[PDB]
Amino acid sequence: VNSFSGYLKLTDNVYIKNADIVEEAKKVKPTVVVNAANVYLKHGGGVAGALNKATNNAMQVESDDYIATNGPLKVGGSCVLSGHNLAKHCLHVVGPNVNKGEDIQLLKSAYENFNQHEVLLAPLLSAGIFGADPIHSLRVCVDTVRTNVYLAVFDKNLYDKLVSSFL
Ligand SMILES: Cc1ccccc1C[C@H](CO)Nc1ncnc2[nH]ccc12
Repeated sequence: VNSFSGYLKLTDNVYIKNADIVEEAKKVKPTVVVNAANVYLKHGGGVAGALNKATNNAMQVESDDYIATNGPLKVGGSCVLSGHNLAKHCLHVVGPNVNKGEDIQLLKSAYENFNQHEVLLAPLLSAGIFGADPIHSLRVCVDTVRTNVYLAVFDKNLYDKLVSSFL
């Protein structure tokens, strides 16, 4: 039993809700919140910009030190950093950005990072400003993640379509 509330159950391990991931994180304080990161950990817009803003830019300061030490992530890769005031940890995961020409096949690799954590709050990877079809992102999620994932989806019109079209 966990404190996630109001989710629809898609599968044995995947749950989905129309919600602002920032507001959800502040309520649940999950062990792991997933960020929709880029390889530079430059948290400008979308989920990343919103999470970082909610940390008063502390996420960005920490991320800049991470990059200065380790260099960029890989597309499909991830790193674990602090969750600041939002969660214990933030798993920064880089899905492919279709608007940068990156290989959508990398989306499965991106979701595989979730399997290293027993429970996560997360957005749909590569959706939104990363340019991929969110229906496809949900499918890859369900077919790749085996741990317990609570998906937030901020956009209301997007949520209803994802539920109604789910196979
Ligand atoms: C995946 C992605 C990345 C970048 C931009 C937009 C999206 C699409 C999703 C679904 O709507 N966005 C969000 N999902 C949950 N919590 C959110 N909080 C603020 C935005 C937001």
